[PDB]
Amino acid sequence: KASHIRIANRKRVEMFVAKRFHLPTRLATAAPDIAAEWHDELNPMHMYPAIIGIGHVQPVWWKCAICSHSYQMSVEKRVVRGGGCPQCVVN
Amino acid sequence: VFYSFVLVMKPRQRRFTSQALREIGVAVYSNGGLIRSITNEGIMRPYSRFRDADNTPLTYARYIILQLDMGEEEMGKVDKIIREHQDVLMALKLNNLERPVGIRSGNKELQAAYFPLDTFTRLEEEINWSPQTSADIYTQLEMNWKEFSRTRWSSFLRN
Amino acid sequence: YAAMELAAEARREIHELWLSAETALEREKRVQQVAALIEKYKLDPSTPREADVSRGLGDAFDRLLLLCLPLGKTDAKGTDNLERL
Amino acid sequence: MYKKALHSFFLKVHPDFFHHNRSQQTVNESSVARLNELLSWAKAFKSGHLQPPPSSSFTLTFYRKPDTIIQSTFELPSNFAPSDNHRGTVERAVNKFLRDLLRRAACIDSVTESISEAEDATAARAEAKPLRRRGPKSLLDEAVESMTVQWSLTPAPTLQELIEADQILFSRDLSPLQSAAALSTLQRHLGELNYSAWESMPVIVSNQFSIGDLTGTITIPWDFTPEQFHSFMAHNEKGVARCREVAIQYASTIEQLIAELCTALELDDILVSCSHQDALRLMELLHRNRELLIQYGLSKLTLEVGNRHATRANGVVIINCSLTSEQLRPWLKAISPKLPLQQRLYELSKQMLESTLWHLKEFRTMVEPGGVDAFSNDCTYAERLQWSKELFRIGPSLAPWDWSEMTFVLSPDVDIDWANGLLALPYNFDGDALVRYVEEVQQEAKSRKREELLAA
Amino acid sequence: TLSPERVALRDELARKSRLVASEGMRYYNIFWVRKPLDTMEKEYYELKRRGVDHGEAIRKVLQGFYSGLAVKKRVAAIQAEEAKLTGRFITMREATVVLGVLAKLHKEQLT
Amino acid sequence: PVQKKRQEQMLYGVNIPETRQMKFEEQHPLLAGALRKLEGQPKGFPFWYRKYPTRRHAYEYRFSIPVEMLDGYNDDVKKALSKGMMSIQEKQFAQEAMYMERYAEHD
Amino acid sequence: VPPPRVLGGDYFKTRFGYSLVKNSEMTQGPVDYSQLDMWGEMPRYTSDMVFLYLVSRRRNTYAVAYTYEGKRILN
Amino acid sequence: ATRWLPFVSSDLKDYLNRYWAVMFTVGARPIETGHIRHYVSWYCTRMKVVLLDHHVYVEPLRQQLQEVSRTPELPLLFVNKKLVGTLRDVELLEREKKLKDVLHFGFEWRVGGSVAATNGQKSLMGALPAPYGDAEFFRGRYRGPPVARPVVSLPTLHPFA
Amino acid sequence: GREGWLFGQQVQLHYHRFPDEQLITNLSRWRTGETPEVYMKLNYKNPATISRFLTRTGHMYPADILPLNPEAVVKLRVAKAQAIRIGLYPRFGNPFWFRSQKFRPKAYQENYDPTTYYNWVQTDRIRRYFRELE
Amino acid sequence: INYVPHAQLREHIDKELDKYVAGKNEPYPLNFVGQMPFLEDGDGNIVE
Ligand SMILES: [Zn+2]
Repeated sequence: KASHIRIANRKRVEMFVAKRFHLPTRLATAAPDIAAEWHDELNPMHMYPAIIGIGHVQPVWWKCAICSHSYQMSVEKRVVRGGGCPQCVVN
Repeated sequence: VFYSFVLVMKPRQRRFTSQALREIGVAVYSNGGLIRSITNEGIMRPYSRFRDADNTPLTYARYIILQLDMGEEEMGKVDKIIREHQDVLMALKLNNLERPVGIRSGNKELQAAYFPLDTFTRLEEEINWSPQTSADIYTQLEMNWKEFSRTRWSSFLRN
Repeated sequence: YAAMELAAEARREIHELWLSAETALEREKRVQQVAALIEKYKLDPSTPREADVSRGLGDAFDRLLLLCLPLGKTDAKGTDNLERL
Repeated sequence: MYKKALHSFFLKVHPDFFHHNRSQQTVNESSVARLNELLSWAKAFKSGHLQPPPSSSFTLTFYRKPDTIIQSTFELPSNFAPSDNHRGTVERAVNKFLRDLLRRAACIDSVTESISEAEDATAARAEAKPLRRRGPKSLLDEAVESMTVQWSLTPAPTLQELIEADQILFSRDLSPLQSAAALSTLQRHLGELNYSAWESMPVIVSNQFSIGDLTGTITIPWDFTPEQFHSFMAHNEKGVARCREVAIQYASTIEQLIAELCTALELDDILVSCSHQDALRLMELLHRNRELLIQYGLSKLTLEVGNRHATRANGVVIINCSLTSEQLRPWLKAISPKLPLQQRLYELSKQMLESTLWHLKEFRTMVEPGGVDAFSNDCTYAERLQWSKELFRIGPSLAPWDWSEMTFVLSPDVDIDWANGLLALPYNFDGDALVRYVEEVQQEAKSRKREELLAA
Repeated sequence: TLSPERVALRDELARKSRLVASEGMRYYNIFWVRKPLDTMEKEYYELKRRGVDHGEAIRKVLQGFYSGLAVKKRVAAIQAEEAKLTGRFITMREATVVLGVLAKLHKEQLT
Repeated sequence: PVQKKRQEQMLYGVNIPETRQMKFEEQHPLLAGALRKLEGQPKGFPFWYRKYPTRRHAYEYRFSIPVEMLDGYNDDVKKALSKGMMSIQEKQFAQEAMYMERYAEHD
Repeated sequence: VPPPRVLGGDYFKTRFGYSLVKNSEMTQGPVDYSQLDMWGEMPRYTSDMVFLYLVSRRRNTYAVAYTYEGKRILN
Repeated sequence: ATRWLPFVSSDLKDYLNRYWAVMFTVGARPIETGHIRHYVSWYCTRMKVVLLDHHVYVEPLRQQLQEVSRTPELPLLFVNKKLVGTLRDVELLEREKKLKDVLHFGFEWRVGGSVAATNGQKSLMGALPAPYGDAEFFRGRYRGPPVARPVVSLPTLHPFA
Repeated sequence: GREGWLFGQQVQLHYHRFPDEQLITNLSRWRTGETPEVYMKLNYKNPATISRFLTRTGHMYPADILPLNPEAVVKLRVAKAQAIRIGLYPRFGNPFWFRSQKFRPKAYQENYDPTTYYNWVQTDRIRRYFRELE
Repeated sequence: INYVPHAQLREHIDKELDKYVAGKNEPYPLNFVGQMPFLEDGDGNIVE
């Protein structure tokens, strides 16, 4: 008998681990600024910043706010390690 | 394994809906599985309004019924894809297809007295009947019916 | 409508043929006589529709099948006779 | 034991298998009925219930289908009389007759024949010196049982269903009372005489009496006597059989022509209103002019035959009966341009008819009213579909009440007759308003009961 | 009662006859229904004594049933059409309805 | 019930009685019996039956279906009946069948 | 006892205060199949019905009135 | 030894064979069912009430009940596979004191004569055959106590009782 | 006037419950020889069928009141749960209730009574039919 | 069983989405619940 909560009405997880880890560490929550760049065109529909959360090692598409370039990077590299746009760092 | 799904999707543009269903089908195919059939089921108004990912209640929803063959592991993979999808407000999974409901719980003598292939081979519409479908339609299909139905609209036709 | 009476006639012809080949000493006469029926009544599987008398040959079908058996020598492509039926 | 023999004998000589030769059939049903009563009272006589033997001696003749007459004689012993002493010999006599029939039909094995003959010989030898003994069916029981259960002639239809089937007609020159009396006194009390060959054609009642009348019909004089009718049918049985025959070919000849015509023009039905004699002329004309009709584009359209050259808005083309070969070409060129319009209207009409029937059926199943009449009044198909849709909409809101007494009907004006169980509504009627009225009625009844109980 | 095999094929025949009837044929006003059904089951019995592939046998007997029903329908149409064309006699049912409806109209006009 | 289940797993037609209707047909004809009576290619006697005395002689396909039974069907049907679609229960039975093949002294 | 008999449409309208015949715009030639209401058997609340709720309790009683659209009319 | 399963059968005869006293009713006749329940419970006999409103096989069971009772009357009681009848017959048997036995042992006394109409203990005074008859032509015959009668109806206490 | 109508239309004495009932009755009589497919529909697609076994509220009746085959009960319960999940059946309530009941009163009564167990339009139809007949 | 090959998948998806759109001659089918759903002019917008 464990009680669950659906994050963003899609992902059902245990309430304990959800309140402790999942909820506070969602990409649209922890880093909304980074969530802004989320490439909504080239990036599968079943993945969006309201779910993937920081710490996602798989690379995802990012649309840059400055040079409007689309680059592929991991969410953990983008948020934790401080990843950036290759064209912007070149400029 | 014969699996069936009922998807309740928010009625977005046709291009967005096609993109969602195409992604689902591509997951099915890249996961080494087959789709027995897909059927758009129209746009209806559910009795309880599902909230979008934006937490807005949606009065209308399009229904899609999928029938497919997949192993259990990759079926779970695509199942999580469908559940966590953006559009899918709900996804009802039919586990009852190979074995008819009630015999696992019903009667001990009858638990091993069924033929799984009978239900496995036929489609979901033949296991779960709609209100309109009835054995009369199957008898009509078994009949040629071409020279039988030709005289149907005469009495009303002349008047 | 003619298919029914033709099936009846073919059945009667097989009945009388079973008696005719009751002392069929010479193998040649029997094998070619039974072969004749195949084309005369067009029993080839290319006639799936009502024209086929095979579906109407309820019991004489077995007698016709049995009639063309003895093919000891001088087949003249005899086995195709059994194969068609 | 004899089940196989009797099964084969009946499969050979039953009347139902001879429809090509009505004479053979009209002998066969009679012979079968004779055998039926013979075996029936034979079994009754054996069980007891001693009775004189109807037609103590007679020959019965049956016809066969080699794809061949068999006549056998029953010659009950000269010294027969209903009693225990004769109770044994009649069984052996009927078994002799049955064995003769079976042997002549060649559907019984010689060994079974000998078995039954030895049985009868042993019974005869036992009759003299009594013995004692302290079951399997015999020929008599097997025959009666097989005849009764599976190989039985279809029972004659009854008068109540005949009047509804419209098999009986009468000339209006006869007054209502001077017409009802003959039916009353010649069908309720005189249905036994009816012969099997007579129920196959309509019967008209008039002043005269003959066989010269409408196709496949017979006539009956006012207050005819039953034996006079028997004399008439014995006098000209050829006439009635011939009229039935010519009628059935007259109908079937229309049938095939219609069938290959509809298949050749990929159309559904041929409807006729004018004389079928002229319908045949038009059928032959189109028979020799088929390909010209496809050239003109006449296809996928049920064709209606009337008296005036016209076309109905339902897509049917109503055609005149009086046509010639050369004058149709102008007619075809004239009606060619609107043919597609008629075809599209035909498809739309079929769609709306299907929708209306579906809606009426749903309303009947959920609000079972015991009767719905949408097709009586001559309205437009759109109006009828709209009325059906409104009734279906009301549906569940109207469900909580029993309408087994009321009949819903389409009317030009509303009427609500609760005593006579009628409910007539126009195609433009508010389902909300009707639910309003029925709820008003229910509330009035509830308040009436409450007030009566409080007064009491 | 009935023997189980007999009731079985009789049930399938009853359903098929119902379907060729009021369904696509739309022949609710059939007459002496017993004769067609019994002759069809007898024909089935003949075809089974011969051996006719029960599916094909049932198809054949059903087609014969359809032809019989159609010819019956059209003969009834012949009699109705010519009886209506000749005004001397019409039929019994309309006599009943007229002799009742005239009385009802008389009562109404009295009211 | 345990013995019935495992007997069904081992043997092919152990459910079907001589009357050709197992218990579920008697109460639910509309599920077990084939809805469509199809006149296609009614197959003949299996002359290869000597190869598969029991279900564990054919475990590389769903429902212990021998390959000789799949001769004419479509590649999609064969893929649906392939191992990849096999359920976990039937996969476990295949694991048992390997060792039965290795260590059984008779059929 | 069956209720009385009503025969005329104008009489029904004058007697009951609501015309039975729709007598409205003709929307003929519609689709051939119609969708049902989620709650078919429920009463037909038309637009102009004021829904007043009266809630009782041991010591108190509240009364509110709402529009057909759920808008509160009075506190 | 087996799981509990509510009993259902399309045949009235199955109910008669299974249950001692079985009453078929509907929810639209609560008062009659209450009265029959009162009588049966007073006589302390196990009784099964079956509501036909939601019972499946409703039409089969209803037609079978109608043909066995020769009347459409949904509240019906059965004992020993026989019909005792509706509330009116139950009340009649209660009146003449035959209901105890029809319930407990399943038979109605056919002795003739009423036991309810009694002034005291039950005896045979007035039962012996009268020579020559003529029980009416003794105008000075004993006529009994002066039975009293009501003047007006004394309105009923409850519309049900 | 129109002439096809007279030959199309046929006069009826009394209306039918539904037009083919006489044919169905005769067919059944011959099938019996005298002289359930609800387990297929008890599923999430059949709101009416599942509602046929529920109370006015959408919950379960007592076992005594509405007894059922255990397989039917299991299928009913699972179908109701699945339909409510999808939103094809209200999470609280039971439409189709009156539609499913069988002992219904009349429009002018308050309770069901076990004892219950030539219209002018057709007269005008007959009049016009005969008027065209001549 | 008429499977949907991956090549035919997009075509089947679009043809199946075009099932209840609008302005059509042949009758619309009843969905699995046996209830005619709403029509959409195109691009999934309900109009009627
Ligand atoms: Zn950048």
